[PDB]
Amino acid sequence: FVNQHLCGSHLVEALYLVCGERGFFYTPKT
Amino acid sequence: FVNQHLCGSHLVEALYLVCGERGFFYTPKT
Amino acid sequence: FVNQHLCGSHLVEALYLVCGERGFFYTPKT
Amino acid sequence: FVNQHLCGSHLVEALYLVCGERGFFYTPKT
Amino acid sequence: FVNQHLCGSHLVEALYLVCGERGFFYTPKT
Amino acid sequence: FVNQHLCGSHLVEALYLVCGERGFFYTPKT
Amino acid sequence: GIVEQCCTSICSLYQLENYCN
Amino acid sequence: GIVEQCCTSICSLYQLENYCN
Amino acid sequence: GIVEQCCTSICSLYQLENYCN
Amino acid sequence: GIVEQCCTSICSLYQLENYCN
Amino acid sequence: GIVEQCCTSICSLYQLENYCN
Amino acid sequence: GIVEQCCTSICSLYQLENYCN
Ligand SMILES: [Sr+2]
Ligand SMILES: [Sr+2]
Repeated sequence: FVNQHLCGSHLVEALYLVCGERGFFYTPKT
Repeated sequence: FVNQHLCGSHLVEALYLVCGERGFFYTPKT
Repeated sequence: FVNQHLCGSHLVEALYLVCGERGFFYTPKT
Repeated sequence: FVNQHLCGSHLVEALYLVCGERGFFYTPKT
Repeated sequence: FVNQHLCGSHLVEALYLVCGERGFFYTPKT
Repeated sequence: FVNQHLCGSHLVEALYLVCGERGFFYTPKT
Repeated sequence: GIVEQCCTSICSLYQLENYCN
Repeated sequence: GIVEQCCTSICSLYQLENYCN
Repeated sequence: GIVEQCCTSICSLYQLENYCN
Repeated sequence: GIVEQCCTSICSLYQLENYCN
Repeated sequence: GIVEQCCTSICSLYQLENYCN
Repeated sequence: GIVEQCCTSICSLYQLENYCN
């Protein structure tokens, strides 16, 4: 696997692929 | 207007749109 | 719902989610 | 090469690619 | 965790994530 | 068809649309 | 869960807000 | 309409240009 | 217009609903 | 091929690495 | 956090796996 | 190459067709 430059929805897409059925939490800084 | 089916990455893309900086959880096992 | 920073295809995705079966018009400045 | 099925957001993503700055309309009720 | 179905553009999006700068080939006829 | 500004996964999406069943090669500079 | 609500069935963008943090 | 042409059936990128403004 | 505003500045889902058919 | 492996059946991200250049 | 790091810097699929449930 | 050109400059769907199998 390679390293990743991921902003916005592109991160959520990657989380979705990596985690699949496990699900994931998406937690941005405020 | 009847609603739409959101599955897989499309569902996570929609969560991202609706939630943004609040963040979200995607827990399909739930 | 939160506010949105949306360029290119990401806008069309958002339109698609917001409007669904209603459809939408995509009209960029020329 | 036989063609491909384009549905939902994929269809709108394709319209965006083909039309770009001309813009487009997505009217599924039509 | 059982795995996930990757089709069409989603499959190519996953190849891009996994392969990145190495690049990849998408050859469905194969 | 119009001209295209395409980075990252957005390029792979475009390749996927343009080539469909033919498949394609994705070959970035290293 | 969300899959049953929004994928198997259909859901509104308001329903989706149920899964925001 | 476009759904019948491109989703239910299949369509070319040239057909998609029918829906450009 | 909306296309420009969402990209350069920021826009709401409510502003987008204006472009629905 | 990849369609049978990853779409018709399921595949891991490790299997997907089979199709990297 | 991860959201910021992947965008401003770079991150690995292995770092992302930490956010899985 | 194409990957670089579409991102830094601009490219056409016709240039992309060159990368089809
Ligand atoms: Sr993008
Ligand atoms: Sr899809």
